Amino acid sequence: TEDRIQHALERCLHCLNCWSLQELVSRDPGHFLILLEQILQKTREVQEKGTYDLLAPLALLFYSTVLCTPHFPPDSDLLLKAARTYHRFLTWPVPYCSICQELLTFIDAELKAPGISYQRLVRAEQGLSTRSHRSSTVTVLLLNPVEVQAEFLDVADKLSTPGPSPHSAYITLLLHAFQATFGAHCDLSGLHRRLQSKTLAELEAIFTETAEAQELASGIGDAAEARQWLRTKLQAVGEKAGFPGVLDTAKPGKLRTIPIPVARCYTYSWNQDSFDILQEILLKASTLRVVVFGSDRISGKVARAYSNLRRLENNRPLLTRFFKLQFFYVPVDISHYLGMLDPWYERNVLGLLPILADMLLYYCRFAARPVLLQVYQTELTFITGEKTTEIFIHSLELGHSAATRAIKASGPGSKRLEAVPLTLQIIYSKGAISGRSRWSNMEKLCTSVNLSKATEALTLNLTEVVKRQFNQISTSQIKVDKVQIIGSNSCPFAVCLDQDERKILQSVIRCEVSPCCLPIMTFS
Amino acid sequence: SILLDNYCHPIALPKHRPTPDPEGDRVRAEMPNQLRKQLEAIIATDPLNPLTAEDKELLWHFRYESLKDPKAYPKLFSSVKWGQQEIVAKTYQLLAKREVWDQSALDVGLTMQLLDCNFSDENVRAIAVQKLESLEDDDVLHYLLQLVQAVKFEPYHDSALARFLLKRGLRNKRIGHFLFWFLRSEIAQSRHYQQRFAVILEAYLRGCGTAMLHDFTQQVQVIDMLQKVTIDIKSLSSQVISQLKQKLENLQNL
Amino acid sequence: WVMTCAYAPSGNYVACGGLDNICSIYNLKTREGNVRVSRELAGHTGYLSCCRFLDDNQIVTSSGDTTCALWDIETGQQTTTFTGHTGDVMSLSLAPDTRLFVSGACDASAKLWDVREGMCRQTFTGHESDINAICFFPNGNAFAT
Amino acid sequence: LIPIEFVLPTSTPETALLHVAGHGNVEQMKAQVWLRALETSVSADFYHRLGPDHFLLLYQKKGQWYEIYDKYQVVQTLDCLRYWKVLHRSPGQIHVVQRHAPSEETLAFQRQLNALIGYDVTDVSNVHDDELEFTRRRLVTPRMAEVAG
Amino acid sequence: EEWPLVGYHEQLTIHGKDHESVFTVSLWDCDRKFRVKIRGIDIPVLPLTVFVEANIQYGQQVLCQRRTSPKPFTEEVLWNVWLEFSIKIKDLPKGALLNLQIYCG
Repeated sequence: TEDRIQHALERCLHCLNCWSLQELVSRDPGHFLILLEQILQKTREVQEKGTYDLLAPLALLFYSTVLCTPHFPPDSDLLLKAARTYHRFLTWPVPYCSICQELLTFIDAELKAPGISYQRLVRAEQGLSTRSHRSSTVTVLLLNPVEVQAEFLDVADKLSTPGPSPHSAYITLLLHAFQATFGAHCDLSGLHRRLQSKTLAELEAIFTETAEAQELASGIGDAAEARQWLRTKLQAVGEKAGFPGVLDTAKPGKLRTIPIPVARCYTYSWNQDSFDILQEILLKASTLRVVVFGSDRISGKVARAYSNLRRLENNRPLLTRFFKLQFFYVPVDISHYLGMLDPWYERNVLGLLPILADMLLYYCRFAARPVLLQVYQTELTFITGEKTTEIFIHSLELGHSAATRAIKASGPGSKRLEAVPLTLQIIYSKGAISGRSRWSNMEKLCTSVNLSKATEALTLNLTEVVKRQFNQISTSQIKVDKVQIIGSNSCPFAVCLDQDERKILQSVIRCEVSPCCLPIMTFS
Repeated sequence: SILLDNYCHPIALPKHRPTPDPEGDRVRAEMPNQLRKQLEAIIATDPLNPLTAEDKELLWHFRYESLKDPKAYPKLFSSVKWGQQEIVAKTYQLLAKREVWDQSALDVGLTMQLLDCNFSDENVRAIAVQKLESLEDDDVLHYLLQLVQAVKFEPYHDSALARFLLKRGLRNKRIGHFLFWFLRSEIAQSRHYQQRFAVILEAYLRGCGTAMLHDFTQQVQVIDMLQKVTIDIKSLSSQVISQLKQKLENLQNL
Repeated sequence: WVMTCAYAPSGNYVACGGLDNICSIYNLKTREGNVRVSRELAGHTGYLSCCRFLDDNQIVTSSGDTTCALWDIETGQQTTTFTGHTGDVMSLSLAPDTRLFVSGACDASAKLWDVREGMCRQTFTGHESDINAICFFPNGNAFAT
Repeated sequence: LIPIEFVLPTSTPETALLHVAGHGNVEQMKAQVWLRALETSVSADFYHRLGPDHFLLLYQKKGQWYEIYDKYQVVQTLDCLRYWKVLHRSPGQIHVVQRHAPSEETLAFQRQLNALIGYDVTDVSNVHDDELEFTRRRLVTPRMAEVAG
Repeated sequence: EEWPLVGYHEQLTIHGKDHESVFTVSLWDCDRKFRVKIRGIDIPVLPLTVFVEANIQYGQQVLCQRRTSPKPFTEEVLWNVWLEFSIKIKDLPKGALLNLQIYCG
């Protein structure tokens, strides 16, 4: 077991291996302490050797493991040793010190209160709330049938099914709560049977009296005292409850891996690109997890709905008055861009009840690193004088390409329905790394203008017509961040944002460009 | 452009604590007259002596033998290795007992080697300036050109040599005058350090009396006018001489 | 700044030292046949001035701290310390009988030591300057300085 | 928690008695005094209008005035505290004074000096830190002692 | 004149403290190695082969040396590269100079 875990770990940080290892450890509770010790040793191999690369995966592995470890020996030094191991990273750059300070807070919680993290996480996931401490982390899935894949659809259907029950959830949580503290002096079967006979209301009164001490003991300086005074608290509770003798038994009651009861997953079909679906769903202290499948074209639509929702809710906070938004991207051009960048993303979640749905109920609970692309604020003007600043996030277009898009996206019209050049003024700032921007101004006879991705930079495909008749085309890409397009009222142009035809715009006389809660996430 | 990686907390280097260092305390008998004879032949070399790592070693171990031989100091600290952290702690405990330097002979042909390019420490230059504090006004005047030329190497802007020149210029007047003119020449020339010299000079000019300020003002005006006339003149016979006469007469009028 | 060396009588080990204040013991017959450092005999407060192997596991060393010391190579610890000198100890010499050794110092005097116990048995004078070298007469009843 | 009674910039003059968070450094005390002035003060509108840079922290040492220029200085480096403890001045007092703008005399004097030197001393267009200006604020006391002597 | 007049290693170390009562980190606790990020250069106009060399210096001394590789001689060049130094962040002396030398060939 020991060497297999160590070698599987060597494989873990070098695509489903993370899973193979979570399963292997989940078999017999012993494996958990072995893996934890091995991780710790390796993290000191880094505390002393270098290669910053390997701090994030190892911190994640420690967090994931200790998060579910059924029970730690009262005499075990594993948590204090871990604290001493991660208390030497403060002399590293940011964010390593941030990661490590957060993890040390988690270790503080562990010592001061066992099983506090798992109980909090699940009670958020299951929507069960104490009269005082309310928590809800509801994962809702957005899926377009024809874009998503069969297997994935099966996963969504299974997750929509309310697998766990409130009464079963309460039973499981009381089980883990008693087994993290008492451990081998508690006979699972025993309690579990002195439990199923009870009722939901009392199972609540109890799980509440339990979670409350799981907090009050966590928030005390004497983690060891707090600990024994929490074993004592739970004991004094379980005595009244009515299962005495089940706990504190001189027999070596065995330990087992209590699973993680899946969170409340709802599925809603996405025959839409706007996020008004989300408000409509809402019409039906907490957080909301939104998971979506990443198609290629969908990219543009997705990012444009991201921008639209952000600005709309900035105008009036409605979806951010009771829930905090968490949006997850799942691959099925941004996919390629992120695929080669983050090796952890390309190892765990790029490739992807069934294995897929465990690694998706896993990815979604840990990843908390928002990596965002530079939204580009652009204010347009029309002949009528309308001015608004709506964003594009992947590329922009202008000229005859957007008109062609509309020409074919008209359906009924596209069945009943040359690039005349555009004498436009271009004022672009060639950005400087040092901050010394360089202005250059022209007026050119160009047909189509296509902003494309390279603070960030924007490459811009220019289509110059030196002569009309099969217009001449000299395509040149030039890096620019702030670009101003001026077009006479008598030269309106077909502007498209994000390559989506739903936002092909005309009548524009002026287009200003300049690089600029709900995050989209990246694994590492 | 460059980035130095950040830190959620700031990195505050302390200053070395001098503590009882007894290697000197209880090595008090005299050393083999062979080792002394091979060491004191090295020490009595040129001040441009290349110290081979052999020499730096032999001297760095004998670090309480050459602490009572001032004629060796710019050969002792030329050996100390600054690349480490224990070396510097030991060398800042070495300078904690200096009763055979302060009360030594005030040889100011030596102290002008503890304030040279090769030395950038914050206490080597401090002991050098402590030696110089006891000079007298005329002595200060004789070398003042190099003392000015020896604030370039002060690694920071604020230092002890600069405060020395400041304190000297506010109790004499010939020193004040020559200091003023030398600092002004460098500020007008040494673009590299001109900001530093300007800081020094302005910190000086707020202390002297009003009359000295006025005398400086008038000298500056005269030099300026003469510079104008000179630059005009070297723009190109007896007509030039007459134009010289006219310009000089006008300046008298101006 | 190595100053002394001493081939072991066994031929397996060689020792040296100097300004480092340590008697570094080297192994010629190493597991891999390389020249690996068996021990760093530290504890002296002055340069290592001289040393002689008693055996593969024992070695006497003199230093600039005005004392001698017997070492056990295994423990790397000064078995005995020979105090009494008032000057830097330049040299020593083991008698054919390993129980006695003499040492020369800058005090212009030599001292006979008891290896077994660690005491000064006799003190000889007559030199007007530092004693630079000393060794036992072949028989072991006399010595020259 | 260190109790310091602050001389308020505005009023009989009003004084605020606090419990300074002396564990940290001057920044904590600045935040605490700002919030206390915001809440307690009857004239809290006055300070609400004014931002954070419109007041300075000066303390009377042996009669004269000293500036707390660096908030990064730790509580121990604040010699006022040790001075008070030796004098047993509990609570201490730090004068929260209101800033002011330069007068014309000073500007003319500075232009005169800059003409003498040949190069501005208040130029901040080629510096990537405040080494120069702190050199200038530090050279004052040595010059004052030199002149007095 | 109206201008009013303006620690050791035992008190300023992480060891012996809880992370939530930490505000400073002595330069000597940092056992790591010094490293710098040379994003690139950008000149308004160039007034061949080119390449950088960075050094640490302490009074005409060169404690450590580093460099990079030849590059095109444009008006602006980028690497975003890292250069790591041999000297630990605890071995730095108060007064080190980070010299930055654009050579050409």
